[PDB]
Amino acid sequence: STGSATTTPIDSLDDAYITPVQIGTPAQTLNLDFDTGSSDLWVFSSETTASEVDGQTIYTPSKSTTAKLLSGATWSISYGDGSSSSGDVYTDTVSVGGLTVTGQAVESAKKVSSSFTEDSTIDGLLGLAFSTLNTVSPTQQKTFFDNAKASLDSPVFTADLGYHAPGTYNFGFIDTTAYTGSITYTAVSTKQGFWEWTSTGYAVGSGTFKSTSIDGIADTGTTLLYLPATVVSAYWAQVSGAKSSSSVGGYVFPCSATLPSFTFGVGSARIVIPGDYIDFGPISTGSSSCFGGIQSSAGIGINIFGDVALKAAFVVFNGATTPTLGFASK
Repeated sequence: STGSATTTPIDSLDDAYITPVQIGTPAQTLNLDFDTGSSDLWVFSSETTASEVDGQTIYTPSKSTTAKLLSGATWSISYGDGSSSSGDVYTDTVSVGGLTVTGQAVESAKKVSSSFTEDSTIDGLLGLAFSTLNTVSPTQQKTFFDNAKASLDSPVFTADLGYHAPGTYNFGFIDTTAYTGSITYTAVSTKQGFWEWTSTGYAVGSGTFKSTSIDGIADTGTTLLYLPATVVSAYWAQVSGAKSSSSVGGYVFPCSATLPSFTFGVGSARIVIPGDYIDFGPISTGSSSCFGGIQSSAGIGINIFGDVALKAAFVVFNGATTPTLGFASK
């Protein structure tokens, strides 16, 4: 089997992407944030504290003839950005772009933190990291991909995120029309439960490539590109007037600037992030100070190849017995 679904930016900055997901019988369609950095499929629901729901579409398990309470199971997750959610668990039928999993754990939120409430466009998350990170207790549950894998034509999914435009998540096949050149594959460590890999280096604008190993995670659920302070300083040094602002929470730059590109290495291959992908707009409405899309990972504890990086590539998440990651230009 295969599946193919369009993923759409939630706003004009590509702060996140939503993908429609069918849950239950009859189908209840929710727009979920596909997140290769976590491993829980959780949704706003009829059980979510009413004051914490503000415009989201909810899953109502009592209206699904295939929903079953997973007795005794609870979940609770906290994300790198400080947001969180928790609740109980149902199993139900879940379909993405024509690909159906029966008995998928659907984690129903009883509580969500303010950042979730305040984002009306995201109805929940669909985790695509390794199932070892799933938070369901006392019996850990499998991700949608893990459940689907054996049925897929090939045990893979691909992320093709757009810049200020829709893109695609495919399951079970590689669309050879969706990229240019070849896909370069690179080793993955699953030791921390992430799609963790090592970039071979970087360049800033038309500058020379610096060969250096940068371990980090391919994370569709993180907006920005978080890299070591040395790398980030080298980038922003090429933007007149750019500076790190403790008050704002990272590098800012004059909105009048033209940003240089940023290149990262995948083996001997190179992925070029155009300068415009690195612009996240005014820090507050009407400001001429703009927020940068490349930020330091110092104090995160890990480097994160988030959407800023991934949307410059066609990315293969290869869930073979030994997982690997592939990157192609597009």
